Amino acid sequence: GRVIRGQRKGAGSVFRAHVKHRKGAARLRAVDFAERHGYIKGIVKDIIHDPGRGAPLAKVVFRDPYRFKKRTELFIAAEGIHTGQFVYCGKKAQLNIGNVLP
Amino acid sequence: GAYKYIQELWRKKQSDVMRFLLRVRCWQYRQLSALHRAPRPTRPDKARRLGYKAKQGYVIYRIRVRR
Amino acid sequence: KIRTSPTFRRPKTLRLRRQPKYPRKSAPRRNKLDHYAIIKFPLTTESAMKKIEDNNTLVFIVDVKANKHQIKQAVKKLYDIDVAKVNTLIRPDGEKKAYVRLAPDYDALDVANKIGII
Amino acid sequence: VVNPLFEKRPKNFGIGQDIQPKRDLTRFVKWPRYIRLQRQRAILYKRLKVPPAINQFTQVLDRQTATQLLKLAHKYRPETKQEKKQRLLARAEKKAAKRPPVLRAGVNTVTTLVENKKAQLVVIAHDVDPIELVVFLPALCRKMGVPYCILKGKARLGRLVHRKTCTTVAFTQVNSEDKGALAKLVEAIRTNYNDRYDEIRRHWGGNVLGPKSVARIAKLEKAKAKELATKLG
Amino acid sequence: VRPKVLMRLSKTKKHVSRAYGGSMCAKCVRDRIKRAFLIEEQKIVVKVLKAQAQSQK
RNA sequence: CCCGGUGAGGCGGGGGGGCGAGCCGGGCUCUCGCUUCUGGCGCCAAGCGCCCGGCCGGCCGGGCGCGACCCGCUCCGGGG
RNA sequence: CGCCGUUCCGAAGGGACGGGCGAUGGCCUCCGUUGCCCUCAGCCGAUCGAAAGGGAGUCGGGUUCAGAUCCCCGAAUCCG
Ligand SMILES: [Mg+2]
Ligand SMILES: [Mg+2]
Ligand SMILES: [Mg+2]
Ligand SMILES: [Mg+2]
Repeated sequence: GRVIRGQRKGAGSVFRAHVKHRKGAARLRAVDFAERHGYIKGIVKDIIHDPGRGAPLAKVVFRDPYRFKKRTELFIAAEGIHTGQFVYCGKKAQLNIGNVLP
Repeated sequence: GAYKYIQELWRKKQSDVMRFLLRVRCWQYRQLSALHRAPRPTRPDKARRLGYKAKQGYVIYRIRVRR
Repeated sequence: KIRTSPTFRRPKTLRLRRQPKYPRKSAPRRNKLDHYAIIKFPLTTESAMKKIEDNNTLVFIVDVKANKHQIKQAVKKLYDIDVAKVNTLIRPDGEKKAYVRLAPDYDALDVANKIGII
Repeated sequence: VVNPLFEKRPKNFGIGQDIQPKRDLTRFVKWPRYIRLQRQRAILYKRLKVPPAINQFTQVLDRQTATQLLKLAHKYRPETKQEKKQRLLARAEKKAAKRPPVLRAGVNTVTTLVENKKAQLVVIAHDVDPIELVVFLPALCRKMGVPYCILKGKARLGRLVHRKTCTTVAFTQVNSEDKGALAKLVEAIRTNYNDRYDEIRRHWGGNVLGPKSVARIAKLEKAKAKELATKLG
Repeated sequence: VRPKVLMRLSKTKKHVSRAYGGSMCAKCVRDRIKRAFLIEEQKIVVKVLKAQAQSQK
């Protein structure tokens, strides 16, 4: 016999993901001192459609606690969050929709 | 005649002393690259009876091969 | 004294310039694209004559490796004239043709007689 | 007189607030692989169980004994290349118109001298690597009754013999004026090393957990002790 | 104009005579001055009560 | 030995300070480490202490420390 | 022979306004250049990949047997 279609999927080739127009990987913040002890504030800049994904993605912006920079995070958009909203991530963030807590 | 004691010592590979040295050295050798220039022979007596001489032009290389 | 950065980077170390004990080549190689090499011979076709008479232009076959700056400097030195610009094409047979235009104070028709073209 | 314009502008370094200062991150640096390797090897020698044959070398002379031992040895350094030429030339003129005592260097030369009982004092560097070169010498010297000591630094014994490094040196003879100094050093060295040999060779090393682990165990017990102490109050 | 054509234009053609001019609209520049001022005032209001409450405490 | 994260950025222990508890003003039980209203701003030190230099006590110009606690052996976690 | 792999087990920067020490020079006046030191420094991936994608800036008239937005005449423009 010959190799069946299921076998051929694992070799990549014409069976790889179509990631040309995706907006990046949707992740939480990288845990640091701020989230280990207190909280950090962030503002929701945009909610965007991600090709190939049913859920929208939120583009949250934080202040870098060690440098003069803005960090852009690509979160999964919890239902009910809006642009211009403040979200807070950390151990002492308050139990509100869109906040990131342990 | 230290090369005589070392030779006998490296025959007791299951002794507590040599087991400790082989174990930590294997660990250290495992954190390096599969080919690595060694500054000097780890076994000066074994090296020399295989022809090694402690003079310029002789070099040592440690090679890691999968078992 | 202290490290304000969690990164470790290779420190900059002195880099000496080369000081060879001997030169690898005993003598420099002679220039093989001098002025006499660049200009092979002048073109004498019907259209080259038109260039001389109407456009104050000399037409030369030149080394394919030569560039416009080289052609211009070679033309001036060989025939002691001034050059306004140079246009170049590579012919279908592989030769490079140079359309050299002379300064207005020069007469290509006169210069051609000096060269022997006319 | 103080300018009224000048003022304090303190920075608040709480979570949020102002950017953090450029403090010392030495502890959290990502070091090159070779640095991580030699440091993790020093932690293993503490963490693991080091046999007494290898661990005997952690016991060494104090600075004050090593200074005396090194000052006496400084008086018997082998003649350098330059000053041997002078000695040879001085012999040439001597021809036309004894061997003083000197240190014996090298694990191979010292081993033969110890076996022959021709050595009076053996000094062994503590950081020989591979350790197998000298891991047997303390036991050998003890068998032959040759007093031995362990000194900090194969490089210090290196400077004695005008070489980068030296595993071990041995006193074979001393001048009459220096016989008393050797007798004093031998006595102190003999008690610490040759006389305690029975306990030295049973004394394992290492087997010490890291500070965070030790604190974690100490805290866990202190809860029991305080709970035990609160049991009766 | 195209982005590389801005290189040969003078500055006056590329901005406006105002803070953030040529990068932020006037409408939102008015809003940041008010927000920056109004938010800074609330800090003093909060701070005074904190000290005043602490003063009693 | 393995896995995850990070530009390996504050880990462990102790010190020091604030809110409560409580025995007869001090010690402890023991907690906290200064950001939640607004679609702003936020680095490249203020201040203080101590030394040094240039010019004629006055002008000019630097260094160190605190500010920014101390000591530690695995970067931090999760497995093992 | 090589293959996998493309940031993943890497000491991956040969740079910069400024400042300090010398060595040299020139419209030697004072300004350059250079070497070292101090200080500062994310980009985190060598390189290749489109004559239809991105990509500053040329148009009119004349001219040949055969070429012209390329030659000549005239009038412009970008970049350095
Ligand atoms: Mg290319
Ligand atoms: Mg193209
Ligand atoms: Mg194109
Ligand atoms: Mg033109």
